[PDB]
Amino acid sequence: EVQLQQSGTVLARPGASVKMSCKASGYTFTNYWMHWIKQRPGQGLEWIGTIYPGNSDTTYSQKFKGKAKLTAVTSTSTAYMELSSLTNEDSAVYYCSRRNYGSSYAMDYWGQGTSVTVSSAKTTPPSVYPLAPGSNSMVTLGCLVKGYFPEPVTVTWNSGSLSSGVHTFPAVLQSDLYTLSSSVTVPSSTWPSETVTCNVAHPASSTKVDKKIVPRD
Amino acid sequence: VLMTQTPLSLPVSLGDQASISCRSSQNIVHSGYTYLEWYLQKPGQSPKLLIYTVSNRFSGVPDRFSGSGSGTDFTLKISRVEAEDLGVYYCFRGSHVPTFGGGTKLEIKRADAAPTVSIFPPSSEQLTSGGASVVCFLNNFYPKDINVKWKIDGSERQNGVLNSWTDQDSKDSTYSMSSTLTLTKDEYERHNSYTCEATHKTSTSPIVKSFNRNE
Repeated sequence: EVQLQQSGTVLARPGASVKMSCKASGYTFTNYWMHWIKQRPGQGLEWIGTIYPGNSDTTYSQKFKGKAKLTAVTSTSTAYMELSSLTNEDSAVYYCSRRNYGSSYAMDYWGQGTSVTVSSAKTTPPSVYPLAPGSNSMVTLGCLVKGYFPEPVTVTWNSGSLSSGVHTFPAVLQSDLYTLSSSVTVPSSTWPSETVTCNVAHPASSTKVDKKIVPRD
Repeated sequence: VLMTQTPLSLPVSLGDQASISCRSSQNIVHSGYTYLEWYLQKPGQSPKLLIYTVSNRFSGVPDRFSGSGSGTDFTLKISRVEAEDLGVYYCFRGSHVPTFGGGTKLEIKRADAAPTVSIFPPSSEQLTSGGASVVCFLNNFYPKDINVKWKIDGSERQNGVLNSWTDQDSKDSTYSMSSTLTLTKDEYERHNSYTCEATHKTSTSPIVKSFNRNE
């Protein structure tokens, strides 16, 4: 089983530098090229560069030479990428991938990506508010997640045991503060006869918030 | 040497075929071996391999996908599109200066559907902090074009609204929207009726859901 684990979210201020990792397992780390891709909303996928863990030979995209730095440590099967002189345009999600050969000739295994936010705004834990109907055969509930920074934030209901009829909306930035929502539709025969809880995780601030939705009035 | 994809957006009904083009400004074809691949990235997931070396299909990939091409033009075909095929497709050159095409956003054409509207008053916890936000969900509707009009005691409101749209549903190919009207606790206390109105192509009469702060 081949796996590529990348490091978590990172918040850096303009002009500073960041360094993310890509830990590989399930194969001989030194025999394959590792690639890095940039993903910025409204810009599609962009090729940064590549490295051969075996001898650390590299090749960078003309556009990224002097912006990105690739390195590797074979004793831990971990590849790293460094970004310096950060600007706003550097905010995006970065992935790493393995170039295969033999059975296939392409990038077959990818990492889960790493989010990078370049801003001088302060970090703020999310405020999670329950949404219960005021006053059918199916009921819709929700959770309002306001005032957090930076993104992202993950949401689940009943810790995941509840996945059907869920709608989690994209986070919108409004003056250094994000906002998102999430609805969930369930049978009237299960609420409030049973419990429904939205779980909100904000890794960027190392916090977790749970909110039980209970009938109003 | 850059990769030109076409089209930028590609609407296609269910059961229909779809064709995406990719043109390498300069030959990269040694028919030997030609390193042209197609990758897919669905919202919330990492990109994934579909086809490598022009026509070779990757494991666990439906046979509805196929690649071909010669010289400077390569093509990706999707025979009989299905709800789960939506996302962004990218062609990639693996040889000299690996480069990504601009990508193509595949979207599904389907029957019209009216939105399910639900409205919710501010939570008590938010009220305590001195704020008051009114949330309104308009879920599983089609087409995507839609408008939300807020009403405070009958009169329209326009300043202080925040809207967000989910990506097309990968099961029923519908869209959903969330609209939040944020007011100060004082501003919210000076009024009683709050209405969330939705005007959609499935009617000339808007769908309305509201409540009174006096229950």
